[PDB]
Amino acid sequence: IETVPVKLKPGMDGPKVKQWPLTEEKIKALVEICTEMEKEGKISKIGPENPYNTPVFAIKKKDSTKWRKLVDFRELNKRTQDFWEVQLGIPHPAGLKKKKSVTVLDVGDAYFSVPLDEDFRKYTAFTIPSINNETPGIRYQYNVLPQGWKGSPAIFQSSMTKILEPFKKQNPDIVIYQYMDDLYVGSDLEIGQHRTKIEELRQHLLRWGLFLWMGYELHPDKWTVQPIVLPEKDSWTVNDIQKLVGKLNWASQIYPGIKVRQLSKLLRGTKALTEVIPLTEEAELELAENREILKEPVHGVYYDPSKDLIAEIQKQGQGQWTYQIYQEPFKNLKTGKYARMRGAHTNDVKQLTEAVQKITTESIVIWGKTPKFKLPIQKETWETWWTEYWQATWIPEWEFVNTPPLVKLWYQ
Ligand SMILES: Cc1cc2cc(C#N)cn2c(C)c1Nc1ncnc(Nc2ccc(C#N)cc2)n1
Repeated sequence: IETVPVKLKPGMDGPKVKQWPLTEEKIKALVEICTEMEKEGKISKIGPENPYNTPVFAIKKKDSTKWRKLVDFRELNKRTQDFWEVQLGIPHPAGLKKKKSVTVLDVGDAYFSVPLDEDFRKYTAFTIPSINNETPGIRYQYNVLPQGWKGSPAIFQSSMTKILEPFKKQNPDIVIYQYMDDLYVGSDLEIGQHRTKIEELRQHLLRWGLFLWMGYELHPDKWTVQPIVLPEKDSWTVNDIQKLVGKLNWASQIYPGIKVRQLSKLLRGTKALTEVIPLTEEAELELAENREILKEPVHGVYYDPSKDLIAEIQKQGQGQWTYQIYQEPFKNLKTGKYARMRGAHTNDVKQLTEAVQKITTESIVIWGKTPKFKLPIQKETWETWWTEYWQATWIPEWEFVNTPPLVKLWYQ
């Protein structure tokens, strides 16, 4: 019934961010949603004296036909003061990523039951644009905790704790984590038992008085991790050996003891690329030692919470993508691959967008925060099409790589 005082970072004004073009469908959806939100008092109209703006658009969650309002709060989130609660910060559960199965639940509607600090409300302003700007955009601001804002989980946390207390005390083995609008509940239980406990939890949440019927099931135990592998052949061409030496040279930036000398000795002389070259004993041994080295993990790879997670993605063709999450160059915290087909067969951007979402989810389950993506796409293409395929209630940060990486085929 009482609002907690909120302010921005020192020397920082509120966000002013242009509303990007919206399609007719999304505009109608947002009008219909915001009308009812206004009726329910969640939002209120504002006047010209509010300069601030945050972009808004519409999406659809996993397996649903219902439009959902998504506000992109990234600017406000980085401009709003770092919010440390009575918690003094929560250690991110390291058991969450070790659980057999992890279900994602949307708790977002709970935020709307808690009022927002009056003086900060002006900073949450947003616009529903009109087609061809033929009418003034409809301007709103939030009277309650907005979805997507950094302050909402921080503020609501004290409530969420005592809301989840009975369920947590009843099932102590279950690990629960909260990121933005999402509640991640992991456990080792069988899928049926898991789903029953999940239904139990959402029913318990609805009894606590808070679309929560959805769920998203991961399996961190079955997650993809990639060692560096070398080919095994009975016959090597000059080309094969050249590619091998290239890969080993690249892998020597990671693993110290990699030696290409005896293998490069075979490349001496100018021969046809397709000519078969028999391996000398020294070369074979060198290769063996190299494999041995490649089986061990990387030296001195640690996660530092003070730094940024960086995710790189490569398009390998045939609907296949490779990715690496890392902090420092050639120190890989995680690597993986996606062959996924969901409605994505002919569309590169749909694939890349789903990939970005999955990687972000993984990164949230593991380190409790989102990576900065380097996307193998032109800025204009991505900026144009990514919102069409976005199903997630959060958004990460991204940049663009316009020069083809040589390391592409070395990860495939
Ligand atoms: C009604 C309207 C009038 C108007 C006058 C001026 C000026 N100067 C700019 N205007 C805009 C943007 C309008 N808004 C609006 N909304 C939807 N359809 C239209 N069509 C339309 C408008 C004018 C003319 C003529 N002559 C012909 C067709 N206009």
